[PDB]
Amino acid sequence: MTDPIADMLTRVRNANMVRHEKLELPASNIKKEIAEILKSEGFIKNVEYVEDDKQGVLRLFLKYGQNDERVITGLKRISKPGLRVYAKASEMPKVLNGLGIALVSTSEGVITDKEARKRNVGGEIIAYVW
Amino acid sequence: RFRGSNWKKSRRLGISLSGTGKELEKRPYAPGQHGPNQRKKLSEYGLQLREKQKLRYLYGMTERQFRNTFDIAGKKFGVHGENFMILLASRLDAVVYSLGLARTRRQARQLVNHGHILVDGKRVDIPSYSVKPGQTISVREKSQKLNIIVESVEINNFVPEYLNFDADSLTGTFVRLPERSELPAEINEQLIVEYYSR
Amino acid sequence: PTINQLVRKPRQSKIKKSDSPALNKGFNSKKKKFTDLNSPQKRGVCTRVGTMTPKKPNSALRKYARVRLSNNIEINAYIPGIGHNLQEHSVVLVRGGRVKDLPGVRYHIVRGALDTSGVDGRRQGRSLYGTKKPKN
Amino acid sequence: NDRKVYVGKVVSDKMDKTITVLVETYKTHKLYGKRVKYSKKYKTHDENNSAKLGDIVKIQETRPLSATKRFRLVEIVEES
Amino acid sequence: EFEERVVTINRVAKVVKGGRRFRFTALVVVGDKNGRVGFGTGKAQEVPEAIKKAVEAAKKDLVVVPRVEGTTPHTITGRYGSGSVFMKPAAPGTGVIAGGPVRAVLELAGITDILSKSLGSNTPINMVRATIDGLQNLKNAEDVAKLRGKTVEELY
Amino acid sequence: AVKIRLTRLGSKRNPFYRIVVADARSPRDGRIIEQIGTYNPTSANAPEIKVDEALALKWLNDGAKPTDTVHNILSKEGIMKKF
RNA sequence: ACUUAUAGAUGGAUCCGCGCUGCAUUAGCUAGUUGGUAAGGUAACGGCUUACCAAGGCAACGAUGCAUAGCCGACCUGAGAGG
RNA sequence: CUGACGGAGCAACGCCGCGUGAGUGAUGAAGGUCUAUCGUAAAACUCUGUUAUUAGGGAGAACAUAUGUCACAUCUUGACGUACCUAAUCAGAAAGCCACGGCUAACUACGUGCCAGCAGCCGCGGUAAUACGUAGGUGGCAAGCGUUAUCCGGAAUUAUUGGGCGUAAAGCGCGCGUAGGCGGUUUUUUAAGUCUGAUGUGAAAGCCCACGGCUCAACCGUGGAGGGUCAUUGGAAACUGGAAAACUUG
Repeated sequence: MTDPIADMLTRVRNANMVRHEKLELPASNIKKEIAEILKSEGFIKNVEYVEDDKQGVLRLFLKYGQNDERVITGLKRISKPGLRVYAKASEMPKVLNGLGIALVSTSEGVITDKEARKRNVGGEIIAYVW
Repeated sequence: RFRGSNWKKSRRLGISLSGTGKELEKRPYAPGQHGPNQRKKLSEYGLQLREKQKLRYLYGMTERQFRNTFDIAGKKFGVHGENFMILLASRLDAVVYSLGLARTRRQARQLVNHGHILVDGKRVDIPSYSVKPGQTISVREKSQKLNIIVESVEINNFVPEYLNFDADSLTGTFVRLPERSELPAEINEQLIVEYYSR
Repeated sequence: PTINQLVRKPRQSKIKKSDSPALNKGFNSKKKKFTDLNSPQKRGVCTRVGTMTPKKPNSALRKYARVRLSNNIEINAYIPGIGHNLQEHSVVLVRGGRVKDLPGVRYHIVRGALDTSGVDGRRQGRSLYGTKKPKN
Repeated sequence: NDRKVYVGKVVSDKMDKTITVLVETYKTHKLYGKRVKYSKKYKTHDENNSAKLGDIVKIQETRPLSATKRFRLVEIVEES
Repeated sequence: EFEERVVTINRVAKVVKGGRRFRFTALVVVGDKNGRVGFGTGKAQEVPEAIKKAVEAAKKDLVVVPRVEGTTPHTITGRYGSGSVFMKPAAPGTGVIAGGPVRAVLELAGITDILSKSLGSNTPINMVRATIDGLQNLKNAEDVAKLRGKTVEELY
Repeated sequence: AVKIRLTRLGSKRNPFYRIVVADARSPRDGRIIEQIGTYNPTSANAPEIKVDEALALKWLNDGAKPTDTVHNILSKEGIMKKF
């Protein structure tokens, strides 16, 4: 339980393998950031925040689209305690030529892969969710 | 230039590709050692080496001496495939090779033996030059032209763009390096300079 | 594929050994120990002629050469071609490595090479087992 | 061009100020990239004071004025 | 028309109660120069019209390259077993790089402009699969945003 | 002790040179820190005398004087005789 | 055209730093290991020989031994890390 | 004084500057693998100076107490000091190519009856070597033929970018288990660092570039790319980081 989000990350794609949703998951202050900034793009049925203390409970409720097909086709974290890879906000890579998105913490608040390119802010840029 | 004898080369290359030829005073089908037999089939490497059969006889575009501007301007503009076919005939030995003053294929390179010496530059009795924007093979230093080169002032007119013969020099060099159209017909691009890089 | 113990403990490469280990070498007498050289060119001076019979894959007959290199060791050769140099005691230009189908021999002869010229029954080869001044 | 505030901790000591301070830093190798932390030992000195059993301090790079020792600085954290 | 280039010409026999029976294993590439190619299981003992024997039954299985303008919009190194290929966008005149009969599913697609290499395998029974999966993971310029849930111009 | 030096990479076809402040006990070739440029003493390549000797003409009161027959280049100038 | 109170300078450098490779068939650690304390002196602090005393200073992390022992604009070269 | 630096038999060692045949030619013969092939082979006519009979050969460039009063200078700088050598110019040949099928790119066969023997991984002669002995050449070539062996992208057979676990060539005798790689939730006291940066903006011949002198190639140069936290330490506490606790069901 040392990474409070770790498996939970790909549990999106390892829960919606056949587009399925029966998986309730635990919280963070970034499990108040992991599932809250891609609803910016209509990606979740509901994660509004975690409503408990002690980093509790949360319905994952992963929105699925109109072609029936994996909203999250595949997904990896490349940022875990035990894998610390820190880069700048300039050559943040091209996430499938920009087809994917990133949602991550920065060195000046909280941003996305829509901010690093136009704000020069960020630290351990995390993943490629698609 | 020649390096041997040629005119059996109807079925070796296509043809020298910028004249009339010496092809068919005979059966021009069988290329070699096939006289009572079928044709030659297709490949890519059989294709590739057919390409360079029609490169090393077409011009004196000898290997280990010509690909070089292809890789040289591989830092300059465009996928260098047709750049090459316009990088092997954008010389004053080509802006004056279609100029029609030769009767041997070697006489567009030998247009200047004692023909066209000083094209705004120093007397150079050679095949080739460095044919930059507006670069000719122009009038001779202490002469103008000879009776083996000026004997064909416009021996065939309509000689290509950037070979616009303002005559008694027998060459035209209008603008720049040449758009590779007015040169071999059945040739390709990814089978001229996309066969060489491997 | 985990990188902690990777600077704690490293990995290897493959495992290969180069070609002709008792070759590319010139044996000392002053300081008694060999030279790791990989020289382009070298000599061969003869001790016997040599021939073994049992040949399966070809199943014709042809001999080879037993030429000793420097200063007391077994060095063995073969003459790949249709030319028989019924000779010995020569001083030559070595060819390094083995041709197909002879184990343990890695030392050969260039055409000409200061000892003889070659099997003079060749005139079309113009580049095999002795062939100089050949009309092209 | 001034002189740094090198710091550290202490391990042991011998008769009449054979003093020392620990040295360490954040950095990595060029090959297989892990955040493994690393150290090397130094040579400061006092009358007898900066010494074992708790001397979290600073050190210097100056004229040593010393045998093969090198430092004159002690800028502390605390004691035990 | 399909440029009906022979893919691969393979021999097996079946050992029997007598003299074993040979055959010739083959197919044909069926290339619109738009991105798809299918296959016909012309299981037989004839070499030249196995090409035709695949032109017969090919159209059961052809799948689309969701073409971008002489290119592909996103980058791929997939494989459905072993044979893998790497694909990217590129400037529309690039030089063409390819391996086997995937000179008939890269040079015969709505791209032609790549840096495409076959990562690892490059055989008559892996190049296809390699490129097949490469092309099965694609998408047009207006549809990620819906299984996503926005408009696509909401990524940059 | 200071003397003039020059650079070397690949051309001539006209007597060329360079301006620098190397050591005295050494050859024509020398190391240059503050590259001032080069010099063309071929009386033909006028577009090559872009030498901006700013630390080479500051040896006037530091330690310098025309030597080794190089006063011809300093003959056209006159940033000396300040003492 | 001599000798001096004085100089800009020359190789350097008194020296600081990262420059500064391999052998685990070499850890219970060298008596100076820890560093303070000398008459001394090199344009140069000071275990640098000596000056006074206590080592566990080490400590299973390479103490130490230890084998080629120049480096650095060069060259073939990668897409790039550079190698 | 050079023996520092210079003047060179030049090794076809580097590769180039280009020169040793022309206007060529009706298919053209006396035909050399095959039995129409390289034959548009040939001849005998003409074209270039550029190799060769000579010649004058002065390419660079500025040297110097007394000359009169460190800016500096004349009555003071041709061994190679002859080059660019147009130069009329005859015809002053550019050795010879490999395997000789198909891949490494190649063309067929008499010799050859397993006697010699072909063979860059694949691979060939026992009575048609579309391999060999040899013979006219098409794919590359003309200062070039087969070989000599070194790391490069290729070798993705290092895995810094680009490493398997049951199975190639691979998983714990495990109760045990120091160092430490990793090492709960939330706020965190940190104000170091990353966000990145004001600055220092200290030179480069050339840099991520290009170009100009040069019979173009051997031999030189503008440096706008600041010289790579270098001469100042930062503001974002979202945190590996001087580190106060609380949560508990794990």
